[PDB]
This record gives sequence, C-alpha cells and structure tokens, in this order.
Amino acid sequence: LPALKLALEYIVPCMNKHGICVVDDFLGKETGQQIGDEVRALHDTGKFTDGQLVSQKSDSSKDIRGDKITWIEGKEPGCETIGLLMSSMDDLIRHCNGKLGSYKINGRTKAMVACYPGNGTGYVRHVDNPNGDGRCVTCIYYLNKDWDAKVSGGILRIFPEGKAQFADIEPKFDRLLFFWSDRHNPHEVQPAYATRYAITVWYFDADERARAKVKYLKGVR
Ligand SMILES: O=C(O)CNC(=O)c1nc(Cl)c2ccccc2c1O
Ligand SMILES: [Mn+2]
Repeated sequence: LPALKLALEYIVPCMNKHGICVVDDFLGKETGQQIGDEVRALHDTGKFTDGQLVSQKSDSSKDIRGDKITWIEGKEPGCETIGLLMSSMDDLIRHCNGKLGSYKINGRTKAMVACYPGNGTGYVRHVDNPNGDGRCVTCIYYLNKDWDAKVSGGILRIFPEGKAQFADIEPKFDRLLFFWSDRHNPHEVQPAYATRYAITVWYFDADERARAKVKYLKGVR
C-alpha cells in the first residue's frame, strides 16, 4: 500500500481523532523478518545495554535488570534494514506534513531499539515528553512473531487523557504504532515473560524544539 495513501486515508484522520494509530503488516513478512534478524544479531553480539536497573539487592549478583537498549542510526553494517524501516517511517510522516494537529515536524531521533528480556520486567507508567522537549509523535515498530500476550504478557497499555478506559496494544510482528508523545498519552509496558523487541523513533515539532533550546541550554564569544 502506497505510503501516501496510508497517510491520507488512515494516519492523519486517526491521529487527529484518537492520537493513537495502529498499522498492521507495515513492511511485510520478508522485510520484517530481516529486521528481526538484524535486531537479534545486535543482541547476540553484545550491542545492547545490560538493562534498566529495576531492583538493587544486597548481593549485586541478584540485581534485577529490565529493558535493554541500543541506539541505531540506520547506516551501520548489519543495520541497513533497520535503516530501511526508519526511512519508511520518515516517508509516512513526510506525507502527513501539516496535517498532524498544527505541528510541523522537522526532524527526529535516532532509533531506540529496546529488548525486554522476558524476566517479568516491564516499564512503569510514564509520559514520553512531559516537559516540552520537542518530541510530538512516538513511532514504534514491533518485531515479535506469533506474540500471544495471554501467555507472554508485554502489552503496551495506553491511557488517553481524560478517558475512563485504556487501550491495550499487543507488540505484534510487523505492527507500526503512532501516538502523541506528550501528556495526551501516559502509557506502560506490562511485564514481559518472553523476549520482546521494539524499535522507536520520536519526531520533533519545529516550534517546540526551537524553544526547548532556550529552556534547556550553545555558547559563543
Ligand atoms: O515498547 C513499547 O510498547 C512501549 N515502550 C515504551 O513506552 C518505552 N518508553 C520509553 Cl520512554 C523508554 C525509554 C527507555 C527505554 C525503553 C523505553 C520504552 O520501552
Ligand atoms: Mn514510552
């Protein structure tokens, strides 16, 4: 499906109505599996961190660590299909220009690849950008073949602002997710009991990012 059609007929109206949008079968099986192979190779070759320190025990060998990350630019050897994913995300956002709220996206982060190792850790409730740092859209791509949350957990639970309900999103293979990064969307990752991979990119709003430079100072003489 052409990126522009997906953007105009789905992403734009969904984001303006719900602020949370799911695209299944984004890249297709072949490409999705190649991305999975690249992420697994990063893991198997030691490129991820050891994981977020969750619980400190008196014996440090018993410390519990959770999500593991690595930052990816997309041109690294062994990462070019991740790069292709990022370019595909960028093309979608570009086709949405000037239609996602009143935001004007002019840049993004590198990709944050995350691995929940399957040891019952998740991620606490949080907002991605609560303090005006420039990030307006979160884009996540999931890689987990035959993920079944009733068995393996790892649901992303989002709590759209001022709603008596939440939205549970399974981290399914070849699924792409968009949501507003600010306080519209507090969210959490429920405990994961199998290896769970995702790739996140954040897109910046031009105005917010420009004035974030002021708030968070950059020196000339
Ligand atoms: O993986 C998901 O479905 C949702 N994950 C997150 O919301 C998430 N958010 C943040 Cl800000 C971080 C931040 C650092 C490491 C992992 C994160 C993460 O998985
Ligand atoms: Mn988050």
